Amino acid sequence: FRKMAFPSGKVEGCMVQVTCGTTTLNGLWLDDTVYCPRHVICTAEDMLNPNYEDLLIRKSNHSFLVQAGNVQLRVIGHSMQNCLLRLKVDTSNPKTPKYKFVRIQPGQTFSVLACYNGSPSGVYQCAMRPNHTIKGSFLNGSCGSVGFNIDYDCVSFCYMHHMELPTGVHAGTDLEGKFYGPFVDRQTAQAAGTDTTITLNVLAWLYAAVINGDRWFLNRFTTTLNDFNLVAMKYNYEPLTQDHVDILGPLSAQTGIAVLDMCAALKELLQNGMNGRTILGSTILEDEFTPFDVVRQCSGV
Amino acid sequence: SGFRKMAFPSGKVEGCMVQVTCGTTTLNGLWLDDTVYCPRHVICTAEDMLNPNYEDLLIRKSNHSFLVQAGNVQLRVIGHSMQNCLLRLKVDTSNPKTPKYKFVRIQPGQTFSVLACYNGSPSGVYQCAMRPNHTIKGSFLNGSCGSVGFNIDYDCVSFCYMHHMELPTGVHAGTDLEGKFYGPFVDRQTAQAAGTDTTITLNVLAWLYAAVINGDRWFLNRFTTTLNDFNLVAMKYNYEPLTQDHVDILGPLSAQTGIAVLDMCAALKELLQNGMNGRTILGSTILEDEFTPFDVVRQCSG
Repeated sequence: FRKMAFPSGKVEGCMVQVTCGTTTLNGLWLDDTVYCPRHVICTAEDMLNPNYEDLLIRKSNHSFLVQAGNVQLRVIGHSMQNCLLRLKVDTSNPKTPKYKFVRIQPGQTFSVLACYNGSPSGVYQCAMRPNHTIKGSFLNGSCGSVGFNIDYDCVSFCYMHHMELPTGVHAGTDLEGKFYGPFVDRQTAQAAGTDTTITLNVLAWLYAAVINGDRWFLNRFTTTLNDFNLVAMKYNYEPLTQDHVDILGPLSAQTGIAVLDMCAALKELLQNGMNGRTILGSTILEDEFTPFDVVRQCSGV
Repeated sequence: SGFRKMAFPSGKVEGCMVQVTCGTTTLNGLWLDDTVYCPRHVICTAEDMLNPNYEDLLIRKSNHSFLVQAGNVQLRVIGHSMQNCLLRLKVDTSNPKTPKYKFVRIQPGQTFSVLACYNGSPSGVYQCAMRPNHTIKGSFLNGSCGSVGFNIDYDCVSFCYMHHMELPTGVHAGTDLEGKFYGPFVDRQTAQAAGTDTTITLNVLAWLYAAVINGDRWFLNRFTTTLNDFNLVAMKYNYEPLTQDHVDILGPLSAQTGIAVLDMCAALKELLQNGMNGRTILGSTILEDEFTPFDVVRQCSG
């Protein structure tokens, strides 16, 4: 059961390279606006304690060079929106797909189109961690790469990369320039807090297993929500809330397995392990597939 | 930082996918310039698939027998022909989204990206490796007949695989873009034994190098080994024999890291003999074999 990324073409046609002085990163070109991390105007030293409004004042439209493939896009306006720099260009992107900007919740997944200087390099699937960071792969020059989900013909952009954290983990913002987590675009001592396993997703994944005929772990018992959390939280799992139970409703109905009964199976797996067995071919409980990813991938259409 | 299984951006291939229908059978086709490529078994009903004679089946069709659609728009077929296990359909219009491309046949162990499609529409992309036994793992190849596998070098798409069959016993089988099957499989719905599979040693060693350039290093040790002695151990764990050619391939990664290939083989030998003791590497609890040395150099350098 592979984790798949969404087809990246629609986002590929929106990536450009933005350069301010000696700094270069990626930008997202939708209609006549290019969005990129505001720190593109910062040098490393400015990162110590930047006065963005002040730094942006000393910049003019000509301060930004925007390249779309072999084409230089003329910048005719700039401004800041939270942690994002917005650059108006004289040409509306002919490849602009139907889109939306959305702020994702911890635990939810999305695809990331890793780019290097405006040029798409690879695509992978990942999840927003409960601690608000993402475990990804961003080499030199990937800042500005974006995360997204596609629904039908609509691209829902939900993430833009800004920083690498001491852990080698990453931090960034939604497309309104608002950081996920307490993080900030400047050099501070900030670090990711302890993370937990995304219980909602592990349960989703166990439903996926059952849907695919791998069900040796099911049992004849059930559990109270509170009794489940009492055990699971001991194994560093996120507490399961009533809202999470409701979110698993469709999967519960499709399989005829009440959520608390699936919780009893999970409790047993955590307390007794798998005993050499595997689930969906895995020897480990997967936590980066959401209930929606399962429905999407098992109900295809 | 971080290390993820990464697929190539799929847009260049998305712009080439179409739907091909014959009678009541529909699957995906690849449209480049004025030609559409698809599995020849598009001409077969499920019953034909029990023991088809493609010659016989094909001579019974005409250009009008094929309905190809790009989205909801029909592309008129003006010619057809069979090339090994592929059906080639000439259409009256050219695909302006055709990228610079090449058709290549890869060797077992190599990786590529597959754009899973259904009825000619892009569904998802994933990275995989051609197993030593020529099958490919991925419950996701189900119903995606005609979906293709590829790698991208700069602006050039190197197509290397077309999905054809679901192998009763799991895994899927397919062909290169010349219509030649990978493996001892055939274009027919019969039980076909998939040879024994092995772990791709060359790739595991590349992945351990990845862990080292990424700061993992607990698995290293002070020993070394001869290639010969390494194989005597690895081959007991169902690992592919390692050759000097494979060791030479690891040279660059060895140069980076400053860890000799055979010393890394010595680390692996220990890993196979004493398991990982609950510890992890690059976040995984098992030795990963679907990243080639090239993949590693690509994701770890630039």
